[PDB]
Amino acid sequence: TVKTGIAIGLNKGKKVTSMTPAPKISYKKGAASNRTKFVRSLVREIAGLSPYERRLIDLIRNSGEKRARKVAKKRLGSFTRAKAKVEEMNNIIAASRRH
Amino acid sequence: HFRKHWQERVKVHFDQAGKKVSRRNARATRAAKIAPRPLDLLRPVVRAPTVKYNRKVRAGRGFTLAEVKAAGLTAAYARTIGIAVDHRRQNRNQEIFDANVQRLKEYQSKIIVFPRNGKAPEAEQVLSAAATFPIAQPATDVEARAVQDNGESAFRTLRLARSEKKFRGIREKRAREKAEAE
Amino acid sequence: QVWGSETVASSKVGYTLPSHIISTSDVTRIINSSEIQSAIRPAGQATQKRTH
Amino acid sequence: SEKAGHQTSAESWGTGRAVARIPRVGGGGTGRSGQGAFGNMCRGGRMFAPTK
Amino acid sequence: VTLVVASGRNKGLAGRPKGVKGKYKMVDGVMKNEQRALRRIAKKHH
Amino acid sequence: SVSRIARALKQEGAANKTVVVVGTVTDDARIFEFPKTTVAALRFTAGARAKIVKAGGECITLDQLAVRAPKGQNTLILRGPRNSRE
Amino acid sequence: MRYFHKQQAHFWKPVLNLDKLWTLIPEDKRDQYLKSASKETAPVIDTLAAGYGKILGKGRIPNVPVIVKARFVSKLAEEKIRAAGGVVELIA
RNA sequence: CACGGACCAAGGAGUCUAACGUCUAUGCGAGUGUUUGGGUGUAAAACCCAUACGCGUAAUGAAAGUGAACGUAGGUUGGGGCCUCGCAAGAGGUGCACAAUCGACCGAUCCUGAUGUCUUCGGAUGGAUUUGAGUAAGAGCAUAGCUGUUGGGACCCGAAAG
Repeated sequence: TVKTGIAIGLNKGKKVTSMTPAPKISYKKGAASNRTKFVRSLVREIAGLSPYERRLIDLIRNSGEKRARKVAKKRLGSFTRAKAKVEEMNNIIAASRRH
Repeated sequence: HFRKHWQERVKVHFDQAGKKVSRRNARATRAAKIAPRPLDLLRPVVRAPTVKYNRKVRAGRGFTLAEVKAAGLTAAYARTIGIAVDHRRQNRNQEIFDANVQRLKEYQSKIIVFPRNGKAPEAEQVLSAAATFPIAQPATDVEARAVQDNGESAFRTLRLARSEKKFRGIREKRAREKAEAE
Repeated sequence: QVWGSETVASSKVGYTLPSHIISTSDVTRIINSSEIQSAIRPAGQATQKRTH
Repeated sequence: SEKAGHQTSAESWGTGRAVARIPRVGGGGTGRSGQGAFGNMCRGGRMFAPTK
Repeated sequence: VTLVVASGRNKGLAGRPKGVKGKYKMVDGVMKNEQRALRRIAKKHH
Repeated sequence: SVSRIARALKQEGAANKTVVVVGTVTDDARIFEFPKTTVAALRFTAGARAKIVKAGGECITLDQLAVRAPKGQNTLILRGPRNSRE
Repeated sequence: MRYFHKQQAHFWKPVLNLDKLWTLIPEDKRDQYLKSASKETAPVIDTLAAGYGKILGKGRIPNVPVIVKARFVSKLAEEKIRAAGGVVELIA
């Protein structure tokens, strides 16, 4: 925000006139490109599914997304990674059955 | 609880004077090797970090790309002309930006670049760009002013700032409660 | 100019020459001054006669 | 030198042999063998508290 | 252990005296001085 | 301290006495007004001497004190605090 | 009695007292600022630049108005500066 | 008693260093410390020096934090000196350091709880117990000397070992 010029409290700190630095493209390090998406989709079509992904699909069908996410967290080590994998498999299910 | 029962190592600096002589000889040798250029590059002015030291400025590593562009030159040319450039420093303080731009303008006006093919005019060697362009602590306030007291009690101001920071979360929960109460 | 004086600051930054703790080294003349001579009692004898 | 008087292979002969218990040079075939070593009172030994 | 007095032919030897026994212990006046001190210390500091 | 000297001189009947310190007289920036006084001491720090002179007094040595007051007439001899050195 | 406690405040905060506040004015200007004590030309003392974090109010200062700048201040120190006719400006 | 001592010469054992501490001397003094380094040099010397940094000048609380004058920096008692009277003796006056005691100020603890307020934030004012190398006109910093403690082979030689 705007520093309040005093040494304590909310937004504490000295007040100097602000400048906005140019956004460095290294901060755009994880972004996806159209060709990158194309390659990943083609490679997915060619290679298919890993066995743990297959049983994640089965769990999503039968035992629930909560249990699928828990099994994915067991096999990945990270809750955010389990969320990402389960959402990816959900998109795959929707595209492979409905559309 | 437990003592140091073993034997230490000893480093003795008998070579202190010899190494001073050697550093002086090396500086003279480098001056002769790069004459008539200075021994040091131009460095920018920079605020020290942390709240203990942020009250003063010191020399930094190199001028920002934005500052070099504002001074009217490119990073490659500035590096060849004797200016330190640091690509990883960013500008968010217009005071520091303006000081560094003025620093670069003065350096450009004070140096003479010789043509890369033409005959060299005589020019003595100045060893310290740092001495010729010293870092100066920015002037904060004038020495004497008039008194302006509106009875706000700076101590009360500090106490209230602490109180607001301390009870911000509870008042935010109560604001969300006021949002969720119909 | 190197060492300073009562009217010249020494070139050494913040240096002043040492002060004296006694004004005159000759203390015989201080003792023989008029004020002390009219303040003190008469002296005895440096040598004393042997009796008995 | 911190090695002076110290680079010898010597051991005490132990007790009960009617000789001083100072470490002595092992081996044989030279005058050095059997001679006292390492001690500040021994010829060729370390000095006491060697200078550093 | 055959006790051998470090005297006469046996004084100042590093090797083995006339003793036939496998185990021999050389003994000294200096040794008996030290041993007496050790025994009296043992009695006192018990 | 020169503050100690001034407080000593603040006693009634003691304003014109000469203060004697067998030791060092140090300055004190905590006093903003200093009286006119005559002080005899072994050593004056530069700040204390400047303060006494600016207030209009004189700094003398103990032999000058002996000449002026051979019996120590109209003197006030002071000692500094001790238990401070622990 | 909390064990292995590590503090988390402003780690650096050296204190100064009012009876030493006026030493931050140079000797050349101290006399004239003490003599002419005006509210319209009060001397500005930057205690942070002098190297201090908080101002305590132990001593007594003269009645010269002084514009004192500091990061932190005690209630009594502020009261004495205000009584002498100055003001405390908080800075960061 | 035991142990050492045939005789002579030369050698032969409380040392250096680090970190703490007392005492003394010296410098400066609310400060103090030039020697990491830079300058300079008749070149390991001597001479000069910027910016930092340590210690000291503020304590207290578990902590968040708060943070040392009602007053002639208080009263009472004692008190070296000095002052007045006193030709002498004696009495007064003023009182340094320091000591005892009763208060005051800071921090911590427990109560009163108001002026003001986004209604619960703020703690004005007034009380009681103790407590601290606290405040109450600073005493420190540095270097040397003799020394003490501890660690380094640690006064010298000698130990049943892994």
